[PDB]
Amino acid sequence: AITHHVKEGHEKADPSQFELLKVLGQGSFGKVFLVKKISGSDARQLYAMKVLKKATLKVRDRVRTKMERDILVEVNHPFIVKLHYAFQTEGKLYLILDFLRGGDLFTRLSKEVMFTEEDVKFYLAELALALDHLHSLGIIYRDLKPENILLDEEGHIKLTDFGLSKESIDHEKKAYSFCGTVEYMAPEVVNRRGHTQSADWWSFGVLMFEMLTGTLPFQGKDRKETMTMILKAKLGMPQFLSPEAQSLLRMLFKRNPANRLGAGPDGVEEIKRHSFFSTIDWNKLYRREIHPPFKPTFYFDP
Ligand SMILES: COc1cc(Nc2nc3cccc(-c4cccc5nc[nH]c45)c3o2)cc(OC)c1OC
Repeated sequence: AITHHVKEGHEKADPSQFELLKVLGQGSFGKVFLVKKISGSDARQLYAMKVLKKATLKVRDRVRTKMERDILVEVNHPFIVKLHYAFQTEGKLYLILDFLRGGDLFTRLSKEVMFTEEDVKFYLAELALALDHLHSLGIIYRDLKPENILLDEEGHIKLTDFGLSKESIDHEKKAYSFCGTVEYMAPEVVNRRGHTQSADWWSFGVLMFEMLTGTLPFQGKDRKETMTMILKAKLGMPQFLSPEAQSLLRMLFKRNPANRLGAGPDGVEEIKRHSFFSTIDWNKLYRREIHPPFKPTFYFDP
């Protein structure tokens, strides 16, 4: 067949259509800004804009920004951020995402020092559904940390950054990269022996421990000592933790990923049926019908 030498025409989304309001923080590969849509049907809408600068030379951050875009286009879940636009200019990549009005879980944790078990059970329950959804698509999230868990106006969670995630992990395939925050890494990530979706359940345990106690379970004087402490996995259990919390933590902190809670044939059901989550109605939770624990004039002359 002979090629028809013609070009398709489209009205392209451009960064000039988003008014820059303020910097929200730093994602895995660039800054995140609060922006307001100028034109079109969604004029006046607030969004979070993630920008990757000098994308042409930054090959590794560019390949992963594309994977992040691909992941966000594929996913449709209540607890995973929605992507509204993705576009590029010379040397820059842009992702336009939901603006989460409640800020991140790290800010809340830092202010409270530690959460009550009721609050932890809520956050972890929504997170378990989000992680399982990703796992069902062959994705390893890998970057669990409270900075990556955002809260909406109602107090429900959203996972928002997929730059360090891994796609196409199914059957006998393993990932071998060493990316993410060290303290949350599974031992198989630290020793470079290969990791699968079961690495996320170790990270889920670290996050659970940190939210319940205000401290990290495996941590040394520097990142290299933290790495060896993860490999020894000698856990000091704080005595204010309930028997249900202690059971879940011991079941997640299995160094052998094959023996870890959630790695068995029933997958996420092993976690959902744990006594720690016995009061959770998972159907109501998915429907966003469970009330979150936190939801983000003087003149008088009657
Ligand atoms: C990170 O801090 C905030 C984020 C947000 N909202 C927000 N919606 C987002 C959607 C996607 C990504 C981010 C984001 C923003 C900054 C750092 C991030 N790390 C992971 N995700 C990050 C969003 O941040 C709102 C905040 O206050 C109202 C806020 O406190 C300054």
